[PDB]
Amino acid sequence: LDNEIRIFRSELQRLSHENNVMLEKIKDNKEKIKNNR
Amino acid sequence: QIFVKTLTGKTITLEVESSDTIDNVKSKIQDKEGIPPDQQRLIFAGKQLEDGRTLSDYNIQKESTLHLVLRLRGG
Amino acid sequence: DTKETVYISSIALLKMLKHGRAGVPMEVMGLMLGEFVDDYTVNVVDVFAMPQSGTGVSVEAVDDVFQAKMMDMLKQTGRDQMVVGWYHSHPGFGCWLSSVDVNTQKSFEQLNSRAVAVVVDPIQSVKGKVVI
Repeated sequence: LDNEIRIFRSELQRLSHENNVMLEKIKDNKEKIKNNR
Repeated sequence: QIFVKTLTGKTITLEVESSDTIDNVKSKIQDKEGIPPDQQRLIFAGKQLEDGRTLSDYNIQKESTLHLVLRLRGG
Repeated sequence: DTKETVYISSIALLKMLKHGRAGVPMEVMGLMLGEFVDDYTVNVVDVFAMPQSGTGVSVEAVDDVFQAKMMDMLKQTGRDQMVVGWYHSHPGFGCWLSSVDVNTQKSFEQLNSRAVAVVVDPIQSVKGKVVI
């Protein structure tokens, strides 16, 4: 199962990119409301 | 030294080094352009220069480029 | 220091009204692009909008980068030129300036000694007598 970690690490590298992205667009709106509050 | 641009597109260049205190830096534009730093907003590549993390943790090399911004308020 | 025409491009104006009116009752503020000349024709090209917290009587620019991230995003097309001034809006109250306006305007002039403010009043701005 050597090819496992050579592969199933790749997806892990992806979802971190998927997480930090979605983590910010909410931060964007999270500040807007305070500007209009 | 260092370069500084504007929203007008004008350029100003300062004589400084890696030891620079934002409370001291903000006084430099006031030395030349006559701006209270309350009306200031410096940028490095989308990262607003927070006054706390002094430039030693910002990789302000020689001949680096910045962008100055004025505050806007009306009523 | 007189006789200073201020030409405006018609593509500039109607953008000044639309975003200058859609935010009504709360006021609104953006920027101008253009270019100084020797003394007289301080023209104007095109405008845009900084994000902002608008009230009926007061407003500031929240973000300090969307005006900087966009010029650098514009020159890929270069459809415009550098900055020359900034506008704002008094929705029903007349066309003038206030002690806040000067404090910010007083920065631009010492920054650049011909920059300009602009005032507009869309409510009483009927299909005839504009008041800009």
